[PDB]
Amino acid sequence: IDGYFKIYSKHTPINLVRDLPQGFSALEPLVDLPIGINITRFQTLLAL
Amino acid sequence: NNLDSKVGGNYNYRYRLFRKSNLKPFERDISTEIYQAGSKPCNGVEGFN
Ligand SMILES: *[C@@H]1O[C@H](CO)[C@@H](O[C@@H]2O[C@H](CO)[C@@H](O)[C@H](O)[C@H]2NC(C)=O)[C@H](O)[C@H]1NC(C)=O
Repeated sequence: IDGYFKIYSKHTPINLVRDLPQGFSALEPLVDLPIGINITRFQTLLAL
Repeated sequence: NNLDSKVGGNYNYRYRLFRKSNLKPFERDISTEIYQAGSKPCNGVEGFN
């Protein structure tokens, strides 16, 4: 937002089958950074 | 002036003179590229309008 950057997150255990779960849970803020750049795209990074 | 100014003029200081529109609040623009003032596009280093 307008010269600011933020993260929020949560983690939980569930035993479903193959999809995102039928319940309610909420994210706390983690970190904030004054990055101030145009941002238009993103990509996730995963190991082998 | 008693720090910055030079008898030839201190041209190490510059500003933006041409832009498509007014920039955003606390939004800076680091561009050197040629501005097109004419209806004609402009390509390469210089041209009319
Ligand atoms: C941040 O960058 C984007 C992309 O370079 C800018 O949006 C572009 O603006 C020009 C001029 O209107 C258009 O020709 C492009 O098609 C736009 N592209 C996209 C992806 O939107 C945007 O204006 C920039 N933001 C700031 C504040 O400078």
